[PDB]
Amino acid sequence: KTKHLKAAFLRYCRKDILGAQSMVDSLFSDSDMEPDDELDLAVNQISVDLIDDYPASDPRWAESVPEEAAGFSNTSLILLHQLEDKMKAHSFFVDFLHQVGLFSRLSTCQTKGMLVATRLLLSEHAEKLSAAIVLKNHHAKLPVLVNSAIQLALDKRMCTV
Amino acid sequence: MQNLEAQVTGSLVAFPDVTQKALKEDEINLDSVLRGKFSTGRTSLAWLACGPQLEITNSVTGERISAYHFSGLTERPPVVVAVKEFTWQKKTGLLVGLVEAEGSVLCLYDIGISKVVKAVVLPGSVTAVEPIINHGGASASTQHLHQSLRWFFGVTAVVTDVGHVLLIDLCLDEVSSNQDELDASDLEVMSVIPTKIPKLREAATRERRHLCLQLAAPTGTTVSCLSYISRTNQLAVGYSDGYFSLWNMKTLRRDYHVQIEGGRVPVCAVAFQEPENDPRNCCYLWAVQSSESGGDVSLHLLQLAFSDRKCLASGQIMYELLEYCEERYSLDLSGSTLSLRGQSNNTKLLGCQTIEKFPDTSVSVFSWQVNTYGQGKPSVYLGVFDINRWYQAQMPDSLRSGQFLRNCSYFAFWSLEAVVNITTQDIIFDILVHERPSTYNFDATCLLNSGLIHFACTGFQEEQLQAILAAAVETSSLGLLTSCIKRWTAEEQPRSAANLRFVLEWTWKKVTLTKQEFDRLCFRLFDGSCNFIDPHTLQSLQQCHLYFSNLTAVLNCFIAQAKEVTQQGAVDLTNKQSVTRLLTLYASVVLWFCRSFYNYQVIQQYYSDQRKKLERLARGKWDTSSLMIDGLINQFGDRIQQLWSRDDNGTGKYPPANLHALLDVYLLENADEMSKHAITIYFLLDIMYSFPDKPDSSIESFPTAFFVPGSLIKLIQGFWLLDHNDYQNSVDCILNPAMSWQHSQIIENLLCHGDSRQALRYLQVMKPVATTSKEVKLHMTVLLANRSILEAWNLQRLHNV
Amino acid sequence: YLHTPKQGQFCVFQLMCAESNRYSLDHISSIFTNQETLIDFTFTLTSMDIWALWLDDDNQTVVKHINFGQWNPVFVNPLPEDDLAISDEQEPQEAYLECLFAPGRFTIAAVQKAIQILRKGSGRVLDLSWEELRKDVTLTVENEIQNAVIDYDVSQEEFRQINIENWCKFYTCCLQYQETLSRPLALLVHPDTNMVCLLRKGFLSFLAPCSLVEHLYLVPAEHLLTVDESVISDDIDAASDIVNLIQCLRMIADYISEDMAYLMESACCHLQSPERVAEQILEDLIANDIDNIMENIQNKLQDTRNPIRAIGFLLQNMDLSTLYGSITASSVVCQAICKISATRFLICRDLLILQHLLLRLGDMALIGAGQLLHSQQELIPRAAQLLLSYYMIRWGSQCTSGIQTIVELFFEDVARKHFPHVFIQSGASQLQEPLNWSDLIKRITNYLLQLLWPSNPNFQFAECLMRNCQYTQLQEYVRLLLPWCQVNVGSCHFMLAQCYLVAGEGHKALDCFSQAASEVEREDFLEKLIRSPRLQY
Repeated sequence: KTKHLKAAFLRYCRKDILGAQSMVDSLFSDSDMEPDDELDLAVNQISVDLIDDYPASDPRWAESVPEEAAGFSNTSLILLHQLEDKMKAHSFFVDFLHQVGLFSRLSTCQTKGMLVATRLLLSEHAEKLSAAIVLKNHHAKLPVLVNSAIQLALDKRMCTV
Repeated sequence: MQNLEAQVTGSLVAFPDVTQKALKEDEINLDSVLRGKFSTGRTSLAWLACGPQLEITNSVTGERISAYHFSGLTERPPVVVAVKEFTWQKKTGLLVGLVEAEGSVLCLYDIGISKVVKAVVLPGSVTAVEPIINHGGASASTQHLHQSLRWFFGVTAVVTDVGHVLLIDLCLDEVSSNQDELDASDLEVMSVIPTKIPKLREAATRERRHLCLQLAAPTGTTVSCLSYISRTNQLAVGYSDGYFSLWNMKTLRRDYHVQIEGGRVPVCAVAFQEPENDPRNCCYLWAVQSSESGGDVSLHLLQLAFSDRKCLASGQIMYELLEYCEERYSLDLSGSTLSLRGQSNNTKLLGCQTIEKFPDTSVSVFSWQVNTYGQGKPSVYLGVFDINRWYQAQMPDSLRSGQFLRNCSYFAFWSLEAVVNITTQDIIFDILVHERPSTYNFDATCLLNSGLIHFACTGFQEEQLQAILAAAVETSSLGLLTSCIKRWTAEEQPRSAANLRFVLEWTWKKVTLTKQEFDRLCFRLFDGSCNFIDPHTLQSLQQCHLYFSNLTAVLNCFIAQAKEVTQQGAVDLTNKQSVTRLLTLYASVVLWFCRSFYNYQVIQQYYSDQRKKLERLARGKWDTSSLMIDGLINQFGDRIQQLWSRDDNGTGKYPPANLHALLDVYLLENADEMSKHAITIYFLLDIMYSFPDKPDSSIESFPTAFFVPGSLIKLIQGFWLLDHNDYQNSVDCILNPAMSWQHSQIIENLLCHGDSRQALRYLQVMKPVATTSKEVKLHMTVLLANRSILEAWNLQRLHNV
Repeated sequence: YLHTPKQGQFCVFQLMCAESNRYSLDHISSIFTNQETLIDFTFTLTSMDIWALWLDDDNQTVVKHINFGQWNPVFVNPLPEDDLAISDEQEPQEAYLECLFAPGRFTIAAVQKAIQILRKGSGRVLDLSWEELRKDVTLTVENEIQNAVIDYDVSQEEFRQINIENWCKFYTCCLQYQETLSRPLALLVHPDTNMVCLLRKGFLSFLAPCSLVEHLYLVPAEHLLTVDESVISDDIDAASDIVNLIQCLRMIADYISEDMAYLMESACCHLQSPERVAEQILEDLIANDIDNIMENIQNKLQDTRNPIRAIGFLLQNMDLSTLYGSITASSVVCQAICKISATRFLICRDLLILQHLLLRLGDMALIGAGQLLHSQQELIPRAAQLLLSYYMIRWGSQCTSGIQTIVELFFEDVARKHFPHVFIQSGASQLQEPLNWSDLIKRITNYLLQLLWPSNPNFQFAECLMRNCQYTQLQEYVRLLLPWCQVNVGSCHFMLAQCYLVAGEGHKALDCFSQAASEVEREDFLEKLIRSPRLQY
């Protein structure tokens, strides 16, 4: 449930600082369910939901630990360096799974016509599409920024503050 | 309004173990009731009594000040029934009424030595004691008493269980009698007011007897309350059958006697109130009815109307000649709506106090306890009645149907449940409100059997936030805003950045609105439409100044916490702070000019003729085209010249066309404040010189009001004297121990007038650095004009050869 | 005195002899005490007082007296503070040396005993001079630090930590000895002269009567409510206003942090405006008002009828030569001056912050023309003639085989020589009046404050410093005095000119000599050199 994802997101917050407490909140996460076929796909939909908040805005693990996660100003012009910080944040996030976590769980299934063997391909896929973002942030010119403004306005309206 | 609650401000302040033991030793006598009250005097005392034991404590600290154990003539110990503070001859003590098996004794107890100093045997069981006066003799202070009582030295009223009302002479002039309670003097009781009291008193004193005037014969009804009302000069006597009487101490007559509307219930307390404004010299007396066995408690407000109101030589006001006394308000405390179902409630009065401020504020405080059968915890309440609000409410006779005490405009009500929750085993004896209605705040102390307890009675989304932020700027509560800014800058939450932006945009919007209002007020000061500043416009200008200062402090807090601002945001914030600071300074100077005649034509003619005189004297030899004031103005460049040419008749030169053009110099950016004050001081000196005939001009306060250094003051006086042709005093002011262009102009001016000796004196003392070929030629000319050829020759070789 | 477990009691009796040689006690008085432990008591028949000495529950020294139920307090000196606040700009060494060697700050016997133990050595302690003792402490602790540095590659941080640990250890050792020497003895009261002495284990203290202003500031808040208003003023309302004002000063005093107290004292030393600094301290007090104290001060100030008259009363009350020529008498008298000047400096700071709050709260009204003009001229003149004068007096107070202060030196060399004149001018033309301690000490201390206070034409302390080996202290004394004291300004410039001449700064010396020449009018010192004036100069 939402309480479990929001408890792992708070144990990643402490994983940047020290491991001992966060290793007991992974040992208490062997008070889990343990049936492979869908409840390990229920801590999958947790590790996936945090790899979608680390590419998003300020990730919801932030607040308690003010690491490289911090609520960076969205009125800043530091868009590229701010997103480099998030490929690093998603890199220490894959490491703080590898040492104490994600040694299982794989719900990729079918997404947008794509079949994928394992949820761990979604970490690699969110990494590849966070390298794509920095590449088109490196290339910023008036034709591409116009083609972007049209795309964004087609998907939804934008706040004009 | 539905639950005002008392807040406990400290822990229980326990009495010393010795006081608690002394009060418990007599609980072994099953008939000994522990009593306690606060003293009504200025001495901050509380007293507790159990059987023969009396304990006196500090009403704030609970510390034992004094104690006594009374001895009786019989094998049964006396009971302390009545205690009142009495101050005489710079001593502080208590009048103590003791009940014995065969009678009663009135004791005078001196707290400073912890002993009885006088004792008097009473005819019957004492129920209450009340001091009328603490001194004797033919003074101005005793003139309000009957001619009989003026021969007594200290007068105390004493009442008995059989209805006696006795006025006892304390014989405070007799320094040789130290009597204890066992060597008590007999009483000479007089039933008829005698014409020859001095001879009777001297006979009684010689027999070791106290003289007594009997006001009331024994009726067989107990007197349950006694109080002396100094403002009406009446002794209030309440009876156990619900009768109430007023005895006039000037005439020794009963002016009033009635049964109160609550019927055959004992009158237990009285409280006097004076209204701020009554057209017929009315004052008020509360009479409280309560049963000792527990029962109904009712409050009755008596209106006393008097034909005359005399100021005594003490400045105190005395009401004389009672016309009528009538009941005007009743309130049943036992009958009021707290009992869902007919449970027998036992209601007890704890305290009755009046607090008057000079009265503009007259309030009566009633405290009572309600014990519902089967609830182990008592409910304690404090009620405050405001007589001036009851007047405004059109003098209602009772609570109107569907009005509750909780929603009364002239009565406020606090729950003491927070006090009871700490004091679950303790008996509350009394409640004192500290003199120093739902909007009133006050501190109070409860008296317990274990100690004291202190408590305070407090009085009763973006647009809501803007109203709170406005209130914080308007009350100068900048500590709230600065603490919120500091925390939202430390909390890296995305909501904190939105709040900081909102407060910054709001702060700047408030500065803009305060400026528009300030300009609207200032426009009337300068257009000549206003001959007098109303106190209101002066207060509105003060309020605008306070708002600019308060908003400048908020902007300075943003600058101090702004570690991560964009280069543009740092410039914008610094510009906003600079503008708000200049507006604060301008508003302060405008307000000072309002709190503090300018003849433009006379001063302009004078300075025009001095400039023409200087031009004629210079003969084109010197660059003396300017006065010292013109040099001071030229430091601001063309800005002052543009400002002073804006107004009709503006020459763009000194003096300014009007006072508005002078004051607008304070609105100039990037000018030093001391240079602005220097122009204003130079201008105030011209005004003072125009009016020699008034030494006490508020104009002399300017340098003190703006913290102008005494050093700059003397320098500007020196420049003013120079332009006024007083060169000796000018140089004495400038040379007092307390610019480059000024050196050249002083030397050229002294040379143009032929005073080469003063030019040499100036050059020798100040030693100005000659940087230009013109300055070196000037210095050579000073030296040559004084025949110092060798020095001039050496100066030429040193500097261009 | 009757000791009991719950409460002590005093009883005074008169002995009576009947014609039959039968003796009885007549009972004069009985006085209860608190749970404090009684060390000693005496009573005088000249003053009818019981003098008593106790320890409280924290083992602090409590002295009280009572005419034979309220005991009058004696303001006993506190022990030095446990922690020393050291600024990021101050060298730790200078700060601790200043504290340790401060007048009345510590007793030699404790330091000599701590050094004796650290050295582990039976050396006969020579009667070392204090400078020798300071060098001796320094070398002893440096040697312990050098011994604690085991590696050649100690980081600067690790070296600083080791330095702190070693000096801390020496300091705690001095403390334990000072505690032992400070242990409470007894009381001596003189029957005929009323002299009262507190006998402590390591030293003698004298009890001197406190002035009324100091009494009111220092008394505990609970006892301040029982002061006899008739002694403060014949005017009961003025007495009550002074009492309420003193309560507000104390509510400020109780919330001033050490950082804020230092910021004020730093401002005096650096010749910053004490008024701007009192305002900054007030901003910080308000930003940090967690307990609503500003609301409580506001409420008590509302109970004060005339806060400005009470402020003016406080400011006004704060504004045989061979006899008492001893060094103990000199130190006691000059410590009285230091404590009076320090207490009154705080009173003046808090009074300035309160006066700026009163200005910001006074805007609770329109400025008012009549009130505006009158108030501005009167208040500004009085205030300028007030806070600046108080600051100058504090600076002056801050400014022979025995250790003497510069004030004790000035007292012995200059001020004392004038006391026969102070004694004669007071109408004491009858050589038959007995010496009164209370009257004489109060007069001497007031006259010495006027001389130190830069309000006398004596023109001597600065001149003496110039003609003495020390000059520096004289430059600093003149620096601290000149901005606010208008007495002896010419003499200050002359002294400063001598200091610059000795420093080799001859041009600054000439400018100062030229400024001094202007007070040449009605000048005796310059007239003595002559027995045109500019050419003679």
